[PDB]
Amino acid sequence: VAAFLKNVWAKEPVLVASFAIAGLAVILPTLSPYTKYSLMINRATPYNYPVPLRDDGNMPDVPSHPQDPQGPSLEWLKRL
Amino acid sequence: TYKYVNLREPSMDMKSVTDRAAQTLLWTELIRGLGMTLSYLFREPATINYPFEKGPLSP
Ligand SMILES: CCCCCCCCCCCCCCCCCC(=O)OC[C@H](COP(=O)(O)OCCN)OC(=O)CCCCCCCCCCCCCCCCC
Repeated sequence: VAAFLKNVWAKEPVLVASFAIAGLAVILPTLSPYTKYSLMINRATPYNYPVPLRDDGNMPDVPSHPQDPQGPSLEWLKRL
Repeated sequence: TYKYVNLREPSMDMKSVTDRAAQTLLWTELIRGLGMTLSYLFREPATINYPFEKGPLSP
């Protein structure tokens, strides 16, 4: 069938450059592990205002002073 | 006698047909001349500057 794929590329080498890019953009988002970083960054941007919850007993974490040890690590990006 | 023009056949082998598919789709021709043979403007113009200068004749 490869003789076909070289005998449409002697006549219409145009749309073939579209298909060649048509796929290869569909396939790859399920591959490279850089993705799913993309979903973590985009969730953490505080559009809104954080509202402090009520602490009686627990209070699992997150003390009054924010810079004290509180919660997750978002600074894996700052070094990135 | 004779001659025959525009009588030729494409070669039809994958060493060639890239060379004709590196042409349609990458524009490797059509920039050959008018990317170039046009410029090629760097030659001195040819003008007889008229009210003063004038051109040749014969007796
Ligand atoms: C994995 C990543 C992806 C990998 C992809 C690999 C590369 C794919 C990308 C290629 C796509 C490039 C652009 C698309 C192709 C060019 C457009 C095209 O297909 O032209 C086809 C045209 C059809 O001609 P034809 O089929 O031969 O029919 C006539 C027969 N008498 O045949 C022609 O030649 C038409 C030529 C153009 C027509 C107008 C030209 C007029 C002059 C303008 C040229 C100036 C443009 C230069 C660009 C300037 C940029 C600053």
